[PDB]
Amino acid sequence: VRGRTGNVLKLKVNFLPEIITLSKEVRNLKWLGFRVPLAIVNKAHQANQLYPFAISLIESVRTYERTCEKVEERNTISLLVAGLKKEVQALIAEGIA
Amino acid sequence: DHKTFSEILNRVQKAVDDLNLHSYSNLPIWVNKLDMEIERILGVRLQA
Amino acid sequence: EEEKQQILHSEEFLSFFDHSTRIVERALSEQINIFFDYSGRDLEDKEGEIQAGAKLSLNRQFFDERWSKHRVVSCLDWSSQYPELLVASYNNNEDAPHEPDGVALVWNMKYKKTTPEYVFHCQSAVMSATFAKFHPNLVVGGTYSGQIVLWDNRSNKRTPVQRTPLSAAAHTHPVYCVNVVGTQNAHNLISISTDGKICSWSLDMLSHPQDSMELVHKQSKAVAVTSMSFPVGDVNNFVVGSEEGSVYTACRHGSKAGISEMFEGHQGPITGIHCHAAVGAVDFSHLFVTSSFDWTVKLWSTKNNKPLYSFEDNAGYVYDVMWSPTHPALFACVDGMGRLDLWNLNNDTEVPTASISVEGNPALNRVRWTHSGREIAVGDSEGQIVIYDVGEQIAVPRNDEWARFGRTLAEINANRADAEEEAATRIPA
Amino acid sequence: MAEVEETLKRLQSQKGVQGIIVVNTEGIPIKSTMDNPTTTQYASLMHSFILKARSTVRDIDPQNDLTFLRIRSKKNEIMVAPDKDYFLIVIQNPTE
Amino acid sequence: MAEVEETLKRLQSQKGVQGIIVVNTEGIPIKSTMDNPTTTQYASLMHSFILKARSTVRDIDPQNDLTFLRIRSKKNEIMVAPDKDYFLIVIQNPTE
Amino acid sequence: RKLVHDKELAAEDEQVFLMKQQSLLAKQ
Repeated sequence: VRGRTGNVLKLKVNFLPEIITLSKEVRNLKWLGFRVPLAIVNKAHQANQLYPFAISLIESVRTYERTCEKVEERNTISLLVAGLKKEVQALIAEGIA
Repeated sequence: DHKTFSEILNRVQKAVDDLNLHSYSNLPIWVNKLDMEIERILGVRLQA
Repeated sequence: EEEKQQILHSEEFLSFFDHSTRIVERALSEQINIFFDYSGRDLEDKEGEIQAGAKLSLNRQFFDERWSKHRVVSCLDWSSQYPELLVASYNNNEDAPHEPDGVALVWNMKYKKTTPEYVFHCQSAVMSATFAKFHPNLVVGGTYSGQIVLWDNRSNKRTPVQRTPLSAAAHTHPVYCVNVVGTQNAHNLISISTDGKICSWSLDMLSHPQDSMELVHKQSKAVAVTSMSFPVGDVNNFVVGSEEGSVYTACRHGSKAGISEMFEGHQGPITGIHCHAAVGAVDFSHLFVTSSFDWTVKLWSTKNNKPLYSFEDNAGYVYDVMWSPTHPALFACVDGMGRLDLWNLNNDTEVPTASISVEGNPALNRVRWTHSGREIAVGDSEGQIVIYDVGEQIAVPRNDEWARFGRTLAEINANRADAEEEAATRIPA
Repeated sequence: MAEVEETLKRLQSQKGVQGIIVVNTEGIPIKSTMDNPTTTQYASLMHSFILKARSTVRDIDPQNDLTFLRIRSKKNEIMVAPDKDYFLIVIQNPTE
Repeated sequence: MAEVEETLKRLQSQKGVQGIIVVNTEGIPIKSTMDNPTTTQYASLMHSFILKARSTVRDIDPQNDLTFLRIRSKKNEIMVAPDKDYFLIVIQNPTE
Repeated sequence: RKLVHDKELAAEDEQVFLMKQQSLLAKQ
């Protein structure tokens, strides 16, 4: 980070809203009658299937950020939430795996 | 005031009961830290 | 000093100060002058101009800056319990990216103040925005992601109070439509996602929807719910439009609970469509109207997959359209040019009764008229709000105008029969 | 606080206001709209009149809206508004 | 010769106005065709509040001119202005 | 009475979590 040279882990695979844009373009091409790269169409279908998974990952990132904000606020009582932190570390290990 | 200290301690005890209901992490350590802080406050009160 | 700052920051005390400022605004709105002349000596020039366009009269302009910039009128709803209240769903503040993507605003008919009475601020763009039909102090809307949020108009915290589930099973697609539906006893927080997730939710539970259903028809082709409406009293029946320009009835119950009908006449994604909102001495549940992005408006009927009639006078792609709530003839429309197109067919059919495109082309996207329909809020995306009052000679429908509306509908049936006979005979051999 | 500060700013967003004092019973204002010495003097007057108005209201009815009482005078439309802990008073123009 | 009665009816049939009773210069209820005890008690408390308001005015400036003090009272909010000549009640609801 | 001795209940630090996670990503 800027002023924090340590690698702040954006812990998640590459998420691009352009995938959603391509899915919308595919739906529009279905609506408007255009032949297209059906390999890309199948990839967009798989991406649409995994889009809820991407949303879950984004929500998990938001939850991690909220936990980080809470920790930054109450570092003085971060030990008070030691059990939740341990559960979160276990979940982080599972998600990394 | 002795009654004022009793009221403050009653608030502290209610908070302790709430924390026990919380089921958070590091409960005995937090209790010890709170006891030490109360000791510091009481030491100021004792100097007074 | 510090005690004064704490009392200002004190939650009960700050809430009391807020209610105090609210009553202060109520009194300052009640603060009329003392040198008045109510005899009407200043309305003669207005009466000298009343005979040339008094049917349209903008009332106020709920325009702000705290959340208005880069925030279109995403949705509009007049509160049922308090008809003097209207909402203003905001788009994602691109200019205020430091600010979040959604901050609700109250356009007020009870008072004329730029300060909204209720605000719901959240980090997602409010796609849908439904007011509480059966509740007095609740607020809810549709995220750009799709997870429905919760808020309260009476409260003092703009944050999303509760949030609906956000998951693959939950509203992954953006929540295109959502409304307070169901009975007062048996309610249904019906919502519609872009992918077709018909999301009947519960006001109590923000985790499990009462009835969640992704929608698809025509050999399970995915349903891009564009135009949304539903029948009065028919909770099962609902109106569906497609970005591919396909209309369909929606079934909530039944073995075919989902896309019931299938209609298509438009040449654009279904932009503006509202049910026949006027009920009088004639029951016209078997018909409706629709508009798309093809500079035209298509009337609809329950049994007619082909569109009923065409209001194609638009010189550009339409955005919104709504049948009037009292006059069957009247029906207002909107577009990105501010195409206020209040059209009373019994009054003016070939031309609209009130066709007023905005000079400079204000972006009229989402709108909601009065509960009586006496005024209709219209607003540019940048925030040029217009609430045009309605001339009662044009506004109030006649008593026979429902029987005469059935007469005009049969006349339209005969004229369309002539057109269809021309279509049949025009095919050459 | 800052919401109350913005509420005061909006009530004072109308230009030409002589002075509106978010006040306190201690003779000093929570947020006045004038120079500090005159603010303290008028805020002492505000605290005195606030106690007087509380007493007069209790003499009239001790179960009333314990929030405010405007005084729209031909010299200053004094919108006095005292809370239980904090207080306010808006010696404004009669037009608003 | 009926302008006074017309004005009394207009302030009496006014929206939100619970009553327009002509009390004396001292404030005792002169025009009282109802329960005189409660009316006289309300008029005397109004006179006390008027004294407190005149005290507040003198705290601002003694010889100032007043239009109507808009006292926010839940039982009967009074947008009135007392004097030393008579006391006709001006107390109407802001919502009406 | 065997007072306390509750294993020194504390979780891995978030920076320590970041370190172990970077180690895993290197292993990934």
